[PDB]
Amino acid sequence: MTLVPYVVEDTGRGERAMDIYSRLLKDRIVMIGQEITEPLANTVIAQLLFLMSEDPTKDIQIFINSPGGYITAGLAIYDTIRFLGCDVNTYCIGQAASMGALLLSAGTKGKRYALPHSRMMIHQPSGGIIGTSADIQLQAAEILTLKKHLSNILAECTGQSVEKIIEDSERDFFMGAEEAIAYGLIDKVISSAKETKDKSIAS
Amino acid sequence: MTLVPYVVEDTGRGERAMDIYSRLLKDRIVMIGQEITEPLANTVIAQLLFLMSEDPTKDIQIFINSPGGYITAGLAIYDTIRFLGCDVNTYCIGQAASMGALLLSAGTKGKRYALPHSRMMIHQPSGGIIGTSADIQLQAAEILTLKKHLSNILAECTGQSVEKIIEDSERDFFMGAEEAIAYGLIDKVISSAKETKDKSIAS
Amino acid sequence: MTLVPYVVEDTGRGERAMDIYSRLLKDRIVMIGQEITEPLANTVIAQLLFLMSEDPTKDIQIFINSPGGYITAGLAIYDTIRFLGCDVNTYCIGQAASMGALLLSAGTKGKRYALPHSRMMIHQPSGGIIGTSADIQLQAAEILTLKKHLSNILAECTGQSVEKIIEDSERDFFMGAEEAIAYGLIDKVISSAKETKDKSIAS
Amino acid sequence: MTLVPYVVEDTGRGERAMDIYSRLLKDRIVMIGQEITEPLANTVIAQLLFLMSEDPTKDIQIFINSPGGYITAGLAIYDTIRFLGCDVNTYCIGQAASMGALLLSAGTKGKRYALPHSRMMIHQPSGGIIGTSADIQLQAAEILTLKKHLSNILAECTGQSVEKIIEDSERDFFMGAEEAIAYGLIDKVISSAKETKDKSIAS
Amino acid sequence: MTLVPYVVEDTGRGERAMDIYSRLLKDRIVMIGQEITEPLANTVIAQLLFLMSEDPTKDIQIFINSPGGYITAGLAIYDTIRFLGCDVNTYCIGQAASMGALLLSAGTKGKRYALPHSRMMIHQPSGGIIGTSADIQLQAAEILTLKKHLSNILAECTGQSVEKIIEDSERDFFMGAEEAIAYGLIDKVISSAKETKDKSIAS
Amino acid sequence: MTLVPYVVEDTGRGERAMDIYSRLLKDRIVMIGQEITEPLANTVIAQLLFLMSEDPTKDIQIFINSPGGYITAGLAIYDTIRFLGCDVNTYCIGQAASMGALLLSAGTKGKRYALPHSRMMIHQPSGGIIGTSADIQLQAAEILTLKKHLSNILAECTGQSVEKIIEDSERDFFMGAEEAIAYGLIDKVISSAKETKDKSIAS
Amino acid sequence: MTLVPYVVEDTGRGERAMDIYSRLLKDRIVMIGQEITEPLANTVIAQLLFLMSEDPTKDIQIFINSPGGYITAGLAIYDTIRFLGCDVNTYCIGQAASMGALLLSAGTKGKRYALPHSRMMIHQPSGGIIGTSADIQLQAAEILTLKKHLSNILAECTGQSVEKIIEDSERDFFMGAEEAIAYGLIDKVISSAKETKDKSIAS
Amino acid sequence: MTLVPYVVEDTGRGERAMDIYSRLLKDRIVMIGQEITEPLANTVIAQLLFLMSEDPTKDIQIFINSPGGYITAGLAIYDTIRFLGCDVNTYCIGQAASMGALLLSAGTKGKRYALPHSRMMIHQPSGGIIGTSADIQLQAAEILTLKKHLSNILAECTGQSVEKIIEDSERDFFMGAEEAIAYGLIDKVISSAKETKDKSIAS
Amino acid sequence: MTLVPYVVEDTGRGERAMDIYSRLLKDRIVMIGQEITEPLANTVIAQLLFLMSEDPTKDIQIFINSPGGYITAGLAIYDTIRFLGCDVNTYCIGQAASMGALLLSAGTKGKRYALPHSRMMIHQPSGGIIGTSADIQLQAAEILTLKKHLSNILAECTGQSVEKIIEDSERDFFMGAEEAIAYGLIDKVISSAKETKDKSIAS
Ligand SMILES: CC(C)(C(=O)N1CCN(Cc2ccc(Cl)cc2)CC1)S(=O)(=O)c1ccc(C(F)(F)F)cn1
Ligand SMILES: CC(C)(C(=O)N1CCN(Cc2ccc(Cl)cc2)CC1)S(=O)(=O)c1ccc(C(F)(F)F)cn1
Ligand code: NA
Ligand code: NA
Ligand code: NA
Ligand code: NA
Repeated sequence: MTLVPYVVEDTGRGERAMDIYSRLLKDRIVMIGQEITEPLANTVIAQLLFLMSEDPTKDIQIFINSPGGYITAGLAIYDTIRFLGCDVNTYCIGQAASMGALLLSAGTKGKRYALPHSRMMIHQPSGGIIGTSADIQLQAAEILTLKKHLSNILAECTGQSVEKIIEDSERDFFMGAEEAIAYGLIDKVISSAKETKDKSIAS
Repeated sequence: MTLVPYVVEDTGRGERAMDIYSRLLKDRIVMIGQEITEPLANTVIAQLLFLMSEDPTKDIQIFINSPGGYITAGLAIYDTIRFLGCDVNTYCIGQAASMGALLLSAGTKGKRYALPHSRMMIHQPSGGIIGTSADIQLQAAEILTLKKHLSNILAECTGQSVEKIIEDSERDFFMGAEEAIAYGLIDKVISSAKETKDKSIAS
Repeated sequence: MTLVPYVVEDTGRGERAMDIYSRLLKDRIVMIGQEITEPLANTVIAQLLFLMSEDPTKDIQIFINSPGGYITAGLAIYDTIRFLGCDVNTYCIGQAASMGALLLSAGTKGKRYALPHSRMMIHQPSGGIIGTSADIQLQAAEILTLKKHLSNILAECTGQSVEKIIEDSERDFFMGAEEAIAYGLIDKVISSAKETKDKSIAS
Repeated sequence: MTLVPYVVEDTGRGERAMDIYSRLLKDRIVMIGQEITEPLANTVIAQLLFLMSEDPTKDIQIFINSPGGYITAGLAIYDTIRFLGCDVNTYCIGQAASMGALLLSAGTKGKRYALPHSRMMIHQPSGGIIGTSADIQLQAAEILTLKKHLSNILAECTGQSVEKIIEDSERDFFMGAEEAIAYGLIDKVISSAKETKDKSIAS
Repeated sequence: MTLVPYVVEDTGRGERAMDIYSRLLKDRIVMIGQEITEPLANTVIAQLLFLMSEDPTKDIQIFINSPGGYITAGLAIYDTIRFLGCDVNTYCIGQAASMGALLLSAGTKGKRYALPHSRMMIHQPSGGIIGTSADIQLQAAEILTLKKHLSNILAECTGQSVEKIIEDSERDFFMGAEEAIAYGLIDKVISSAKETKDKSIAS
Repeated sequence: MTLVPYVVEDTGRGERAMDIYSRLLKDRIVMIGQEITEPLANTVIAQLLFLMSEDPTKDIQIFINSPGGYITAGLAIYDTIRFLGCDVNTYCIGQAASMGALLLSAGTKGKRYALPHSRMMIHQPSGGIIGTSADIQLQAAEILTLKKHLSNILAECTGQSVEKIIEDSERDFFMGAEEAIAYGLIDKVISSAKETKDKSIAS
Repeated sequence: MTLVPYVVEDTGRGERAMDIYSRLLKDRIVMIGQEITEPLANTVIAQLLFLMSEDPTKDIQIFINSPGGYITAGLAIYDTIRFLGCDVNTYCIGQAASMGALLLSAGTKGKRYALPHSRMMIHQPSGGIIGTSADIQLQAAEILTLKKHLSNILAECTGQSVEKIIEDSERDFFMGAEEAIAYGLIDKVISSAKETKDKSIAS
Repeated sequence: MTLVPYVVEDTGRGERAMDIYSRLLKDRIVMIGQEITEPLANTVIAQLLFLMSEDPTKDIQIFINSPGGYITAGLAIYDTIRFLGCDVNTYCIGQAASMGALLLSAGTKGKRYALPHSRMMIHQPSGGIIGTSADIQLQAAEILTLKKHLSNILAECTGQSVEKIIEDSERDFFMGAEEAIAYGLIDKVISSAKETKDKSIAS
Repeated sequence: MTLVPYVVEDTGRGERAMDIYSRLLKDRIVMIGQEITEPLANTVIAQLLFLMSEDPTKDIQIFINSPGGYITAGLAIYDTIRFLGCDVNTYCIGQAASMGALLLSAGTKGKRYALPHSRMMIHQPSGGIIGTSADIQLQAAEILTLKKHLSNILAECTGQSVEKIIEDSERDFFMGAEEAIAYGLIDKVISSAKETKDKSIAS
């Protein structure tokens, strides 16, 4: 019973019947509240490519509540985030585990936020190289390359060494918002709207 | 099997087709009428983020009829509620158990209401502590952290000690509207619109 | 279920209500983000034939994230791509295996790109004689013609010999963006707007 | 995962929901990309009858990628195509087996095309037909009559004898675009719009 | 909790628990009470070959209540019945349609019986000449061969001409025990054990 | 779910395990406790044919609790009951509707019994016709013969005219044990062992 | 639908409960009455290896009614048949298509039989070489080796050339018992027994 | 689909129903004819541990027809095979891929056989993890250890270098019986009884 | 579908059929080859309680190939193992993770073995709520208590500190047989039956 409410308005002379997620997309807000799967990667990348078509310079806000995902889908989104020319804001509401922590740390330095009770983890809890039979088929020398990619990206994003990233990816523990700042995953804890999201009319 | 009714008003030039829940969202009314799950949390946070992107100062009304949920989803919604800059009114119609009681007590102090026959409980039945179906990855120190977060938030919201909150979270009992006022969960019992802040409609 | 967000443009008060993928199609962007099946081939060819009807000379961008597919569907899309009179840009986001690599290499020479962490393979992964239509069909001597067709097309697109393509098609390994340039599958690696070489001029 | 794309205008302000297949239908393009079943025949005949209501003289383009089908549905579409008063262009993208080859050869002589790597077969793929939820169920003397009809029609369309059509219909082999021209199934192999490089032939 | 009741007697040389159908097999009684399918034909032929393995000279009784079946399965059983060296008694209880009518008429002349209210039909009610492995159906010259085989066997068994058998196979009507004797399908109506060539199998 | 208790035996030199229904079959007791379907008729006829193979002269007891069934299956059992040479005792426990009433009245005259609260009906109840709910087979002019067969048999068994049987088959009402005696369906109401024969000689 | 009768038989020493197929296995009779799949090959090979352990010199009779199968399973059974040291008799009841025809022709030359109305085909129907959705499935050069193996075995077994076997494997036609003798598939058509346990009666 | 014929034989006078696979187990024959999964490994290891309890010195025959499997299950069986003190004979009937080839090459040197048309491959055609609980993740250093174990064991069993084993495990090709002898996977191709160990040793 | 083989024995007294697992149970061998769930624990404890009733002094061998399980089931089995009075031998074939490692280390000191390529982990790979009623019961302070119990038992069994057990339970890594000896999980690596104790002909 997943009710998907809509939005449309009369503060002027208008219309615009769209659902709630398309509305937030009008403010350049992208929601990641899934497991990071291949069908999600396509929808998020599609949203990211569209937002670059509209204004390739305005900031984009990404809100992340993800229990994990797959390396193949996460790497696709990360490369798309790096492919963008504008600044990307990443907010962690709730949990950002494994791939969620990768995309969270992939935001523009200084614009990666978390909420006071957010929890973040680098360990991949689910999906041993392949998880559910929806996303399958990874040989040997291929998971190492994807894991080597993930370790190198996390080390670059956080500022830790690749060795430390590998060691901490083996530990099944979450870290709080304050710990994640020290680790390099995020930049600031917030408790009210950081007005980095402010736009009303384009320019 | 329960029909999502639609709505059409008389703004003259604008005529606008939305369902009943999107209509209530136009009055800054958010409905929580089911278990607090991860997909529901995403919808509720999306609604909350949209309502702040439209009027970040106008009051928001949240109506809660929830048999419970998961701590991770509730903490995400609570942090989003605290993330808002405007006042939040919480109304308990029917039942607000565990996570429903958390969001109910999370409203702005003085603006937390319940109906005469409402029932409220802080005890979390079963193992509703993370995520959704499956999503049951634990370690030890993570349940301790999530329960410590919930106990600390409930103690702050209600005004009771953390020890009392933990002790009462172990008891499977409901409390009425009058008891919930004494406990600190809510502020006032109501039975009509004017029992809240009254704007003095003429007669 | 994956929420496919919708879109609303400017300068007119009306009611589009088109999704994100149809929106990108307005910019002549075609998304291939799943297995290359017969129903998918119909979608891509329909998109390709429509884009030729609107402007048969403007460039078309194809974004590819495909774990593989079937030769029967791949050959249909390739012939349609060669059937186009305009330039085709192919971008590999994530993975392009077997049929994904065929369509990726089918783009206009100089306009085949990949992202820094993309993975490409010509081997048909994890199984497959190719061909399922509620019935396998494609007897022995028919798969040979299709495999010979695929080998000849890959050799023509990449620049390698047919013998090398056949030898490399039996090896279950992926190659990175730099290796794929040397191989002939793609032309350029892409990681920023100023490092494009694509220079997306439109709208 | 599904067939997504939609279409809107350019020659005004942009408001009406058209999917990709109805869009191509506005250019009098009919897509046959699956097994020739009874529900498909109804849709195709409905499209054909509609296209005749708008212009009984405008040319109609039919694109065929079909692994086969049933005699009852194929004969119905063929009779409807012969029922049209305008010229019918048939394009074979990918595979046209049995019923696909019948409808492909049913186009106006001189306007039956195939793509360079297309494969065509007159044999009923896999097995014959008696009907399992797709051709109902057929007595003895009736499948012979329907098979005789198909043999007689193919001989007239291709120019071969009825004996050779029956004689070749038992052989499970595909033929290429060049072989199909010699056989009489099609007229020209192409690599650009309609008659290669132009909506009309030059000499 | 097992259906198909069990039985015990034959205390002479001593034996154990068998089901009811195995009991009748001890009296050389074979039951055909459902559609003549390929798995049923295998069971019946296995039973037919076993009774010939024990003593190839004692009479065999076949009781038939079959609404029809497939020609491939019926021809297999008929050839196995003709392959036997002993006399075969066929009894029609209830209905013997199409394939049931062939096996009924395949008994030794003079030992084909029916009960007073039995109904017999030569028509196959629209569908089924082959069991099929959920993959395959039949070419033209293959239905013709199977129909010729069925017509020739029925003409030989009943004594009618092949033309009349073909004509009557197109008519969807049942015939009674008296009509079936005149037709040649059976030999005698019995309506009791002690009547006619068999005076019951008792002991 | 339909627990079928088992039993173990003295009365021969063998020793063995059967369920409760197979045991009652050793006392020549046949249970009919469900709808008269084609698979049930085969089981009942198999039991009847086996009981004749052991003693074609000893009495057989049939206990009937049937809400109805189909004429094709009922006629098969009735003809098999008439095929027996020994006396058949029919007992109605609970309900005997349509086909159940046919088999009940088919017992040897004087040996058809019912229990004090049993209910009997000649009307064919809610549902399907003569055969199977989905696999349905008789065609035109076949209902006349099958209904005439049922009317003629009921008239002979009960002693009423065919006209009265046809008229009473049209009314949806049950009759008690005393009414069924007057009607001719049964002979005696019973309530103790001595109401049976139990003529002489120990057992 | 369990339709496997059991035996406790008359004509044996002792007391045992085996099903009908195990009974025929005691006479060294192996039944192949369904599609040649991988699980079937394992059971058949198990039966073949058991029969060699019991008496590695006594003849084995195999009865074949198979609509086809897969090359991998067919090759496994054929190699096991060649692995046996005793003579193998193959009987074709009904149909022996593709793999069934391979195993039929694999019997000892001079001891391959068919019934008068049997139908045999060497064409591999439908398509594929293993797989219902993803069963095994093979790369290119591996299915070719299996097809070359099958062609070479059929040519050796029948006596035809490899070229003719390849040509006839592409033609969807059946041949009768007399035609199959001329082709080399079988040796004799039969209509009466020739097996051992002859010239004697039981009891 | 579990057709598993039974047997009752000379473990005495002959009185016990066992299936065909347990039958070969009485001759110390173990069948591996399906995917090597965790439940299969438990059954096979249980069979292996039982066979060592009965006679820890008598030879064991293992027949292998396996399309592949999982590393964890294969390693478990191999360690159990190496744990045995007696000689193990491995026969490859049909296909032995990846894990099947591991167990095949794990037989006692000199006692590893294949049939003339058997196909063997060391490449894992599917890959991925084993789903041991379908809930997990598999880190880096664990796939490396499992792949290193497989490479080291295959190199020791075959005699090739670990580097060659790694290179050939990436190539999707099968090898014939003669090629597998040269490779070291097996020792002899067979077509009759061939080798054994019961006599004075050759020298 | 693994075909759990059956067994036949006692060539002196005769007649019993047990499966392979019940067979090994007669040798006081208990197999744990799956996830340690509540239904599995009941079977294992039942086996353990039976084995103590027959001989409460003879050694018991437990073979473990378990990817994990639930604490409630693991604690139940462990307490039952400690409840036994006889020596318990634990063998790790393949993998012993979390609960499997608990039961493995619960064997009598000096009699805990592993195979050369076995892998052992104390970390619970993904879950840990533990329990029943759709996988979710068991409140917070109760999972913490059960985890404390598990840490205390592992520390006592292995010899490490409780702090080290807690620290290592959070690390997702496997250790080999040699590492497990140093850690305290096991005592000896083995590679053949006769590496420990002595078994020969009885007296
Ligand atoms: C059948 C045996 C005895 C055999 O192979 N022979 C080979 C060669 N013989 C003559 C020979 C000798 C040397 C040379 Cl140079 C050439 C020819 C004689 C016997 S067997 O291999 O012992 C065997 C196979 C299978 C089974 C089982 F599967 F049933 F268990 C049991 N035993
Ligand atoms: C000790 C072993 C090696 C053995 O050989 N035995 C033989 C006979 N026995 C007879 C018996 C019967 C009944 C009873 Cl009451 C008592 C004794 C008992 C044991 S073992 O424990 O079987 C064993 C250990 C490890 C492995 C592994 F490593 F492969 F996994 C496999 N087997
Ligand atoms: Na609680
Ligand atoms: Na590279
Ligand atoms: Na009464
Ligand atoms: Na013939």
